[PDB]
Amino acid sequence: AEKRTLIAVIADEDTTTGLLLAGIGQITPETQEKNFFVYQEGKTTKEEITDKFNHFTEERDDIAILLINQHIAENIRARVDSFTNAFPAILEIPSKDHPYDPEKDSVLKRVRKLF
Amino acid sequence: SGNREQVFPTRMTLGLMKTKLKGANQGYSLLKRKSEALTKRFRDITKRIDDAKQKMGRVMQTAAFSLAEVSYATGENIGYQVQESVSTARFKVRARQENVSGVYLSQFESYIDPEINDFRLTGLGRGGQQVQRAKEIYSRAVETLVELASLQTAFIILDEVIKVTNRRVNAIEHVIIPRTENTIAYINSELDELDREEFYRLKKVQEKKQNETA
Amino acid sequence: LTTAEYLAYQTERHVLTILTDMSSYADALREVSAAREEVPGRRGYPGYMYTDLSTIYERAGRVEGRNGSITQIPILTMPNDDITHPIPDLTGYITEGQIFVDRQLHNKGIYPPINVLPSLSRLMKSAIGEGMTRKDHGDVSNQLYAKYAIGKDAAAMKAVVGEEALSIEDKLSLEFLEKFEKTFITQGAYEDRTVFESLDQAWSLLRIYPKEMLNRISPKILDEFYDR
Amino acid sequence: EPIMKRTTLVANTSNMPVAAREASIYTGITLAEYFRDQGKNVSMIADSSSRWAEALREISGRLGEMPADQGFPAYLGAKLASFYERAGKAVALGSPDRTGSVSIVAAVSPAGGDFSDPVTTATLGITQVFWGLDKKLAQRKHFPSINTSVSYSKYTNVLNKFYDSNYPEFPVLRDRMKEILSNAEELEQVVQLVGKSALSDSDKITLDVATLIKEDFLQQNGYSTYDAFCPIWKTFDMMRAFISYHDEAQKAVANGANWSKLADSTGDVKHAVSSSKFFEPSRGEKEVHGEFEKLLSTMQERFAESTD
Amino acid sequence: EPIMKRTTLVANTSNMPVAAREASIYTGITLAEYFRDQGKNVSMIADSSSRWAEALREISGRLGEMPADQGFPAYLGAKLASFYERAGKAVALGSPDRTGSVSIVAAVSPAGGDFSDPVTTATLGITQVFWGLDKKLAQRKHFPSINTSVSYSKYTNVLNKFYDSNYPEFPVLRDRMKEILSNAEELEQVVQLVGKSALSDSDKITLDVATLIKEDFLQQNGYSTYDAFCPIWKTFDMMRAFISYHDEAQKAVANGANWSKLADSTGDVKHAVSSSKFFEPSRGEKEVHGEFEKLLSTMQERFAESTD
Repeated sequence: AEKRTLIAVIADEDTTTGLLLAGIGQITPETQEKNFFVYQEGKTTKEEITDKFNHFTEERDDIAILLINQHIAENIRARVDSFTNAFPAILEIPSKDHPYDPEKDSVLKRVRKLF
Repeated sequence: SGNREQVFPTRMTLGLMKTKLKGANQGYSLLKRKSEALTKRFRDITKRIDDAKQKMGRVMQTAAFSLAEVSYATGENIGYQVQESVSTARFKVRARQENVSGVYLSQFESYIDPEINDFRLTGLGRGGQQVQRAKEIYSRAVETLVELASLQTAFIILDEVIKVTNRRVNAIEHVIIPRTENTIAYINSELDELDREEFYRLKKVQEKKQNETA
Repeated sequence: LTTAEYLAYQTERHVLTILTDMSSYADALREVSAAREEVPGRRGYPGYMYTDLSTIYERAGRVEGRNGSITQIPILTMPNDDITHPIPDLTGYITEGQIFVDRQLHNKGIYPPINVLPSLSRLMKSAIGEGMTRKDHGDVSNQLYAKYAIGKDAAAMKAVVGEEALSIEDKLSLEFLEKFEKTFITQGAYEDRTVFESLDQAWSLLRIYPKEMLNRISPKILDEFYDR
Repeated sequence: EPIMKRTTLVANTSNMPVAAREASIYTGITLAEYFRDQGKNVSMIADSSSRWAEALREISGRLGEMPADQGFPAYLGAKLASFYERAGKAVALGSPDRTGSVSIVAAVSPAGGDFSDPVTTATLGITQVFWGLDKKLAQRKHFPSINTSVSYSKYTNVLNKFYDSNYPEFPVLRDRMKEILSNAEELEQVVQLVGKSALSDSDKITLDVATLIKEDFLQQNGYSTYDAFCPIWKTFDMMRAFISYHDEAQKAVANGANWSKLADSTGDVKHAVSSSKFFEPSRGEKEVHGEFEKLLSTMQERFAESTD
Repeated sequence: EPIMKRTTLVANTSNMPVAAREASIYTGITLAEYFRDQGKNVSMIADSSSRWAEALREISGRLGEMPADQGFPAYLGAKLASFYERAGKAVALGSPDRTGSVSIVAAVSPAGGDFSDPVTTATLGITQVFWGLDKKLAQRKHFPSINTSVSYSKYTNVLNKFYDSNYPEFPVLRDRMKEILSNAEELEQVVQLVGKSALSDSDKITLDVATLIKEDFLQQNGYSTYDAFCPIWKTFDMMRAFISYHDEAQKAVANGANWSKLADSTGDVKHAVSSSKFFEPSRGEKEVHGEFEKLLSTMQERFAESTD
């Protein structure tokens, strides 16, 4: 597919999004879009988070990972639905300011179920 | 009893049945051992996922502490400036396909392009140190993501292969073998029995007429 | 068989009897049985073919008193490459083991094309010993059979998992199978390997593996014959 | 000159009674023997020999004699053995000494079964050369549709002296071609249910070389001006060309040359070796053999270039 | 009036003399012919013509006749054809002019359930209607257990005149149901292997509609007050309801709805269509038709409501 930089959706902590951007991040020049989707906890709507997840994993088409920064706790159903396909996005749940226990990880849950 | 393919019974169909049965048996062995190899690799990948995820918390919190050190050095919260200063992707994922155990799994490699350095010229040297630390952390996370993608693809492939193997061994073989048994035991034996009866009647009439003439 | 029996059991000779194309003999049986008004049996062959083949085959072996022996090697052609055919079925039911000449092994340009895997000798134990042939004979035979089977199924898997996915067992087994089917099984039509020469070739070919990997052979033999 | 000047024909049909059907090929083989007695090399074609066997079966049923197998007389094997053995290179009876030869080219016909019928079963043990039909190839309209797995010719060892005097590499080339076909056949059998993903470069080369062979060497339309009659030297030249292609590709991928790229880079050579069958044999052995030598040199140099 | 007043019986228990079975069938068919000659549309029921066939087989075996397929007489097929040909709507002999019928409906009993025996095959080539039953359905208490895959009727084309006269949409609906059942069978025969996943919403609708059909339209308990006799108008109405349900579901899903969410949101409609078979025919044609119109209207309103 089209090799793209890893997406960044961080609603549980914007510090993780800031660190990921300081690592590297890309903004679409012509479309004025941006891979970064930093969301303040308690300020971004859960519907808005699901819409961003759909616009990144389901709408945008490329080859890239998509970090969640443990913000998928409220959007666990959407995370499970999007995890049905490994492309065009691969989900991940990096440890945010709130530590990311492996219990809530969808991939870890699937691995434990297949154990 | 069991099931049959509703095919007309003839010895040509019997030949097709035995060749299909031996093909099914060799396919059963082939896909069974292929699934064994795939599940060995899959157990390897899933334990790799386990330890990578448990170390992921540690590496991400170390990166977060590096970011906090950068913030302490700069005093202000450089998060907004970093978010607004993004211009182009400095870190890219190289989506290339592998051949792990005959499966075309796709992994990701790191395109670290130093020429971009869009956010590398902003803030104090702690900014550069945190950029390097977060780049290492992002490389580790990219390795973890590639391993997770491989795990998902291999899980799908192994599930499909195991489903096909079990489905064949429980339906296709368990119907072809009764199909061949039906063919032989019912039809070939009964046709031979009718042939035997007809020729025995022919022998009886021939010998009785010869006996009366003699 | 009358000549062989006379020679072995009256002149005390060791006679090897070779019968060629038993399938033609079975066809002749069919023709003569149908010459008289006789009901045909399975696949047209006479119903007593078992008894006739028993009579032909049992005219063999060592007997009490007389110092001679009869060794019989009947050769037959499979009408449709099937074991279930009456001729090979009854021959296997009467004789001891069999030797398989393989169609694919013949097409691959290897002579003599004996397929080792489906061929066994039911009385090989008595032919093996210390004074009989050589001491290492049985263990070398078993090790060769095991290594050849491993090479064969690894070669079958070649097209499923790829070469790199195989273990060192399978790499050495592919090398052993190639050298085996090209030098050991492959024998010149006018080339006479004596049994000790054959064992030496089997050792030089089995020396591919380290002594650890030779599981089917006892260490008492490895400490004697591996190092030469 | 008309072939009829070199031909006499027996024209028994289905309307003709069973006795004439039985005696037709006996008359034909007696004519062939008579012309062989003059030193002439005679070929005898007995089309639908299975119909001869059916005539024997019908005569037996009329007589009421008990048959064998399913319905056929037990002496079928003996009579076909005698009829086939009436052929053979022979020294004429009288003087001066002569050397004729009658070659039986007999046609069996399937009756739903391919080889389970008694006539083919006897013929396989009797005849020395067998060209068995490939039903799958006929289903795909591949002609000639003979099977290369079950057909056999035992004269391959006898013809060694003929080959050593004219085409010394012919036996080994034929053996290598048969090996390639068999290996690719087993590989196709194992890949139909798996997929070509896991096959190595050597396996892919074997499969595609055998496909090229099946589609451009074994296949003959028999109607076009080219390859209506492919002479022995043209056949040998294309044999060595195809084997050169195969082993050149194998040696090239023995190095680091990816065969996916190699096929695209040597598509010109593949097309050349495929179209070698389009050479007109009427041009004479000299110039067409020169053409084949040019093709071989071009193949070798192109593969050498593409290896690096 | 008591239904026995129009029914006469001819009987032979299995242990009663075997030779009388032929006499029983012949006397039954000639009674039917006699009552056809009176203008009555008589219908003759033969409980098992296979019993007659094996009685003929036993007579032949006692006589020592040469057996046909598994012992039966060689004239069995001709005998069955001659017997069956006596059926048919006809103008009776003499005056006053009147038109009768015979309408032979005979069952056969294949040995082991295999339809390849000579009696069934002979009967199949003679009868214009085939009502083959399935052991698997009957073992699961699914009755009449008819096998819609193999069963056929050649009178569908000739009956189009009556259909257009009375129920013009009857043929269209029956072909719709036949195609739905065939599609469902062809999806089922692969879904046991590839699993229920990777199945389109339209395919799932077809599967669910056809399993509803098999459970609640083809099934007819018979031993109940409601399914003892389904009049022609009620059967036409039930086909209309089932086909309309399938069409509404397919249209609603094709218009954006997903089948999984829709099925639970309209399960009451599916249950109503399911219980539509419970309508009592004794309630009158007008009342049952009003009930069916109400069911169709309520179903359409519910499918509009779920459409949103």
